[PDB]
Amino acid sequence: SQPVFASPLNVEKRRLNEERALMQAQKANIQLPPNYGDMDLILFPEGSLKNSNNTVIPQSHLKGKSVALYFADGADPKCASLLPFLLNYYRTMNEGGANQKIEIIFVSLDRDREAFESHRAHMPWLSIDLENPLTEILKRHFRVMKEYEVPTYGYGSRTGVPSVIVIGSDGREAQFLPICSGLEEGDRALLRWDWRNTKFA
Amino acid sequence: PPTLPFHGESAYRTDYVPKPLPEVAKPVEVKLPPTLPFNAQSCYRSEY
Repeated sequence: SQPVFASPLNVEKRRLNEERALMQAQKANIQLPPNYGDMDLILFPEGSLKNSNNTVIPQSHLKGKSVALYFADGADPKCASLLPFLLNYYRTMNEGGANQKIEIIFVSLDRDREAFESHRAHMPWLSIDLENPLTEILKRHFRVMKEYEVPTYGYGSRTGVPSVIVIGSDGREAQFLPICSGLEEGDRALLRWDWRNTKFA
Repeated sequence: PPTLPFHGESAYRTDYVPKPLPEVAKPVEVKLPPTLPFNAQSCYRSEY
C-alpha cells in the first residue's frame, strides 16, 4: 500500500498475499488480512527487464543497486533535454568506482514500437518493452502521465513525462527526483540522488 | 376601342417575398480540461 492504494500493482499484490495467507490459514490465531510490512511481491517478472544487448534479465540481478525507473517519451523536448544529462550522470557515477552503483529501468510512453526502439537505441541501461503490461501498471502505480486519458481515482499525478523515480524492493517510493515537480529544477535534480540509503533489498 | 388593362403592383405588393429561415444549429461545444490530478503531497507522508 505504497505510495498508492488504488494501483493495479498493489491490488494484485494484495490479492496474491492474502490468497497465500488464507492458504496457510486453512493449512494450519493468525492475523488477516496481512499487514503491508509482511506483504511481499515480485516487482518485475522473469521476462521483463531487457539490457542493451537485448537479452533478458530477472529481478534478483539488481541486488546492491540504486535502481530508478525512467519514465520517458521520445518526442518530448523535456526528455530530449533530460537524456544527455542522465547519460552523463549514470556514466560518470557508475564508472568512477570499484562497485557498480546505480541502475536505471526505462519505461516508455511512446506512440508505437518503432518509436520505442528508436528511443531505446540511444539508451544503455535496462528497459521494459511497450507491449508489456508492466509499463502501464507502473505508470498507474507511480502516477506518471501526460494527459488524463486513464482514470486516476480522484487522486494525484506525481509528475509528467519524463521522470526518474528511485524505487524500493516492495514498490515503495524512496525519494522523488524533482525534475518536473513542485520543486522544478530541470537537468539538475539528478544531484539529489543518494545511492546509499536506497538499495534494492 | 380596347381597354388598356391595368398592369401595376405596389411597393407593398412587389418588393418582398417570404425569405427562407436562417439555418442556425450550433452550440458552443467545449471540451472540459480534466482536473489536473493533485499531489502537493502533504507533510506527514512526505518526509516521515
